Amino acid sequence: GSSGSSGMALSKRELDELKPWIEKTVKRVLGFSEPTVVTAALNCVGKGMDKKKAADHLKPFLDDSTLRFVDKLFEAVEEGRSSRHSSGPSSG
Repeated sequence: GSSGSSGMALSKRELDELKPWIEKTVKRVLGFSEPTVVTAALNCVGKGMDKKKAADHLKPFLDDSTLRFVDKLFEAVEEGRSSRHSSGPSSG
């Protein structure tokens, strides 16, 4: 099935794929794209942060475009990544 919210955390490479996936989105969400936001996002998902927490981190970077944004971000992890780590259970 699926997992909850404990603290998955993505690796340098794992997020690397999101970098180009968030840099483009942030532009569609705001229409101009902000550099300070792209990072504030990569960190959130990378730190297993929660919509509640992440938002606060994207507040000063989006504020009006936080909840709406973070929403697509949290769902991006499964969008940009899609699949890769399944065959071989090893949580550490």
